[PDB]
Amino acid sequence: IYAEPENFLEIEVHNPKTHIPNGMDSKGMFTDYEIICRTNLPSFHKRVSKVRRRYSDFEFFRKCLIKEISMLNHPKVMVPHLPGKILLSNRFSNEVIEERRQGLNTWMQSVAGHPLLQSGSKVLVRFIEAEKFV
Repeated sequence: IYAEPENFLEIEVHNPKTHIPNGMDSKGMFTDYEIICRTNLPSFHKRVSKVRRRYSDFEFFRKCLIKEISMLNHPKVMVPHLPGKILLSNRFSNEVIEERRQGLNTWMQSVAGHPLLQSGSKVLVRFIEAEKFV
């Protein structure tokens, strides 16, 4: 049992999976991604967290993050926009899920790697740790 003297946070978005909600027909068909994170920062409640999130979850999370940022008196810090909305069709194709995944991975590492967010953002911890975000 050795604790890393330095604070750290490693995060990745991968392992995409497409689901059939009622298991019978395409109604509500959707793709979610797994966010895996390892950290020792005082804001977090466990070392390793593994959760799954939908793109709209990320979209919802971004609104929350941006608003929280404003309430913590940091009117000059900015959150990069997410990869982007996509047309229903190709939306479930391989190449599309892959590019969006890479986009989400990059976006997440950038957001979670920000000093101010790591120490003061409650929303960031919740997005990374809760079973369901909503």
